[PDB]
Amino acid sequence: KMTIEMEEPFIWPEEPRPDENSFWDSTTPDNMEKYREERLNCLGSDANKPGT
Amino acid sequence: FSNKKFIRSADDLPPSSHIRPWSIPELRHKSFNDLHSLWYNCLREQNVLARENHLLKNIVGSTHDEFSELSNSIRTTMWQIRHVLNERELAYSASREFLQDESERKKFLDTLANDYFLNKDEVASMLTRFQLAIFGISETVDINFIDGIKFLANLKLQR
Amino acid sequence: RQWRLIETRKIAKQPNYQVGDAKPLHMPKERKKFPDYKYGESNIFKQSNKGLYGGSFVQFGNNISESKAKTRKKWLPNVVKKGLWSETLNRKISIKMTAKVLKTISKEGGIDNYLTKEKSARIKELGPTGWKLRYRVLKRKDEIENPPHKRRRLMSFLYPLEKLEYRSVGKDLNYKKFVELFADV
Amino acid sequence: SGSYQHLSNVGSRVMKRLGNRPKNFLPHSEKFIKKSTPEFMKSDLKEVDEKTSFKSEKEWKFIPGDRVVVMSGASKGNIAVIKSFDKRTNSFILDENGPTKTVPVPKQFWLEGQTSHMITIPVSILGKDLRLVATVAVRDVSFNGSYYDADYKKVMPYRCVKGQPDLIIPWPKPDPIDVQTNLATDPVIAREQTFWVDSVVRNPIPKKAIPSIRNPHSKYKRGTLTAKDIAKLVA
Amino acid sequence: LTRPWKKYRDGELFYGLSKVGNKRVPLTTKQGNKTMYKGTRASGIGRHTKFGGYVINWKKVRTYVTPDMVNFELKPYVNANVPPLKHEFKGFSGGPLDPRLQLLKIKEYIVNGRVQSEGATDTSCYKERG
Amino acid sequence: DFMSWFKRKKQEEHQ
Amino acid sequence: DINVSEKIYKWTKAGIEQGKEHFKVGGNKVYFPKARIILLRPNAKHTPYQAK
RNA sequence: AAUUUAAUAUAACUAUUAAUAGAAGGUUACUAAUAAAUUAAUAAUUAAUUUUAAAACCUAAAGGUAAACCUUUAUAUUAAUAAUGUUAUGAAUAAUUAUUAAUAAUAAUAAACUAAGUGAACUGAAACAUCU
RNA sequence: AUCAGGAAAAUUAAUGUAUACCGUAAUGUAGACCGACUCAGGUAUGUAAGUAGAGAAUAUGAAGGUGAAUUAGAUAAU
RNA sequence: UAAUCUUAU
Ligand SMILES: [Mg+2]
Ligand SMILES: [Mg+2]
Ligand SMILES: [Mg+2]
Ligand SMILES: [Mg+2]
Ligand SMILES: [Mg+2]
Ligand SMILES: [Mg+2]
Ligand SMILES: [Mg+2]
Ligand SMILES: [Mg+2]
Ligand SMILES: [Mg+2]
Ligand SMILES: [Mg+2]
Ligand SMILES: [Mg+2]
Ligand SMILES: [Mg+2]
Ligand SMILES: [Mg+2]
Ligand SMILES: [Mg+2]
Ligand SMILES: [Mg+2]
Ligand SMILES: [Mg+2]
Ligand SMILES: [Mg+2]
Repeated sequence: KMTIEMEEPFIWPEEPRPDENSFWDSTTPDNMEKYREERLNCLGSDANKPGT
Repeated sequence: FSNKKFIRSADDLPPSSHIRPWSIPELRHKSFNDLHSLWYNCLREQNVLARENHLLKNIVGSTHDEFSELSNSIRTTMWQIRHVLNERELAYSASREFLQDESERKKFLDTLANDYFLNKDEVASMLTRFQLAIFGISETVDINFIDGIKFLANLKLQR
Repeated sequence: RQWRLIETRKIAKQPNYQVGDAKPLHMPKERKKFPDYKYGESNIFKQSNKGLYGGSFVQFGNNISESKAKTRKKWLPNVVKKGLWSETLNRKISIKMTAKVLKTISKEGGIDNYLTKEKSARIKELGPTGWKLRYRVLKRKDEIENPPHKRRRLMSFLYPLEKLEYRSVGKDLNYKKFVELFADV
Repeated sequence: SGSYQHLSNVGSRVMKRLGNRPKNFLPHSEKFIKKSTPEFMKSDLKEVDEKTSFKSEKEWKFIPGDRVVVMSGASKGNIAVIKSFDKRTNSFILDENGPTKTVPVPKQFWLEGQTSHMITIPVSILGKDLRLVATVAVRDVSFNGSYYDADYKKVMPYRCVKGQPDLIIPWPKPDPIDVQTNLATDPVIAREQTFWVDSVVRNPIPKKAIPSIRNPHSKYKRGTLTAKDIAKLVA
Repeated sequence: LTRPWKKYRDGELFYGLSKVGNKRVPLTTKQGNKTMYKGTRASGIGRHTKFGGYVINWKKVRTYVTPDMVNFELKPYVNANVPPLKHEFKGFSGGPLDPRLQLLKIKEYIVNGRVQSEGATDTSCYKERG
Repeated sequence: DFMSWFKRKKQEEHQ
Repeated sequence: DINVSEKIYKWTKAGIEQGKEHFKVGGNKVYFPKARIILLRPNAKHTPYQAK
């Protein structure tokens, strides 16, 4: 990773809202991951335990 | 970036049905400078996608992969371009080798003379093109250039 | 006798290289000076590769007592360093010989004669060194017999003219290159 | 994720081993995958390998857009226009009339105009399970000739009914791709010829560009022998 | 507690999952002694000095040459309404590398002077000679 | 498959 | 006449003035580079006049 | 039309018999792509035969090294020209770029079978030493 | 003082110099290394506030760091 | 002592 210094400044555009952009919305993949964790790591009577 | 967007949405991206990578045959009849420009445009597009793709994978942890597919497609076009560039050089080298064989060259010259030159029912234009094609004579000096001059003189004498 | 430890030896059969064929991956730097010796180079009594041992390898066998208690012993040949005169080379050649080999040399009437005997047995019981010596002697004999005439200057005369002609076209030309060009001509 | 794996090819052998799992332990591999996936995501059909995948339009017996009768199922004897195929599974997604399943869905994936979490979604179905229509259904279709399509822009085959070859089942004319993107070059510029093979003296692309085009130190490209080299080699 | 949710002694480590693992795995730039220098194929540029410095050799430095007149109208993708073109080289065993074909093309150029092909003229075309 | 279907549905809703 | 760092600075200034490279261009001409770069978001430690 | 039984798969090893022939791994990235021809068959085709592109780094043997790195400088000389700017007196001396000709290079290679060299001991002899 | 103390890699003048690669976190008398364990063991170097002193002994502790995967009570016999 | 052998340049 290479930092550079430049004679004119720059600031990034502001990241989009959850409702606006389809891709930039971390809720879904994180939820999916959580569900996977629950299901694989569920052992005995935690099968009956309701999902998060 | 692309239109100053932190991230292209699904609608902002170009759809898969509308977009196609370049065909090798299509690339084959493009000039060197044009091909070079195309390559650099491709590279620029990849960079834009790479920035975005990284953000998607590293931060949000997505598996949507449209950007990745686009990058792959661009990479395909790039290697096709690279292939056609190599292929053209090889073809040129083969032509040079063929010309170096003397009898074959002589036959080719005879064929040229018979059909289009020394005939009626433009000639100057053909000669100027032929000059550039076969010898080092535009409108600097070498054995090849001399040979071309001699050939031109011979043609003039004939006509 | 037999030449089992010699004629058993096998060497990798080199493929005959055509002028237009593709190269091998490892081509050597310096060229082959001597001819290939049919029976390679001994891979057991490597002591004997440096000299004229007369196909006499080391034996291994058993020391046996009055009790017949067997114990492994080895039986070396009677090797000896000996500078012997070559008439062909006009110098004496110093090498390790078996006393037997020295006796054979004496019988045959010279070292060159011993080397150059056309029988296969002799060839077998020459070493790689012995083979090289033979080659040296034979080549020298051939030279003595047949000097080149019984061309170089012509080449030397033509060379500068050829170089000038090349320059007139546009390219430079070296001697070595000229020599390479006009070897077969 | 916080990965960085995607910018490299690290642990390559391990990845290969994982990727190319033996086929006799494929049930083992997929059992846990099935468990992991929610009901609305998971499919009943087998995810076939890219080798055994219908890439050609001959291999697929039907194209997205054509009308097909469903059979060997719950919604059997039902006409349905096939919407889009799935590439990994080797199957079709039909319209509303085809086979479906009602499954709960989170508010991330809610359509506009929904009261309940419960939503009916179309299940995938194989080409074996459904037969063409033209009203008359077709038992089997065969391909014998080929031609350039104007709309599809491909040298597609002729779908002919099995037995009588003259009864052609025509391909469905697709929707017009109205292209307006900045990353797609237009037809005129895309194809305009700017190069011609003219010179034998001047090479077309410069000498300093060659190293990018091909590796000058290629271990594969063996040199040709000469007479001198032969002489050096041979004793 | 190292972590407050784990009050009791499970067999969990202070950091990571397993202490053990395959030690035989290639070195990186970070590992080894002060003297251990791996490098990253980045700098066969100049030459190391007798005193420990470095002197760049600019004839052996990578420039990235960009075309002076950039054709921006060429894009990374083509419009899909254009079909993918297909060349045909019948009567030429060498194909596009065939010297005879090249000679023919040169002859054509000489005669006519930069005439565009079937595919280049007509976008509806899909197959072509050149 | 489901994701693709959902995307298609969204597109339809949009247009 | 003048020290090395000062000379370098002067050269850089001259290149800027030109609208030419502000640095000595190399001879190893890469026409078709395949390298991509990922423009990162700025950290707290960087300014608006930096990019990594 | 469906079900069952037996056989066959790109998708098991082992033994036998018959027939035929004598064959890349890893590392991580600026990912290591292909293009064609002729003939037969059924324009696209599948099949056969032939040509052709690219292909990083490491795997003793270009030179090193602490495998996947470093250093050599073939996007090199050396010469011949052409264009450019400087020095000293139309000719001479050095530097940069672009053509033309000349100069070298890339060992990852099986294992079993065969032949040769050297050649044990446990063990058996109801011990052990010849013998085995 | 005897115990008698490494090796190996020039200078003026003119012309240059756009300055490569790798290391840099934290841990390191230790829960982050070697000891099968967050193991009273083993682990190289330099600073190591002042007051006291012969001192790097000993007491204190400015600053800094720390008070812990066991707690609460009871404190028989031992 | 031009049998052998050891050393140095
Ligand atoms: Mg261990
Ligand atoms: Mg370290
Ligand atoms: Mg330094
Ligand atoms: Mg190697
Ligand atoms: Mg070193
Ligand atoms: Mg044996
Ligand atoms: Mg016994
Ligand atoms: Mg006993
Ligand atoms: Mg550190
Ligand atoms: Mg620090
Ligand atoms: Mg440890
Ligand atoms: Mg212990
Ligand atoms: Mg401890
Ligand atoms: Mg103190
Ligand atoms: Mg305190
Ligand atoms: Mg601490
Ligand atoms: Mg404790």
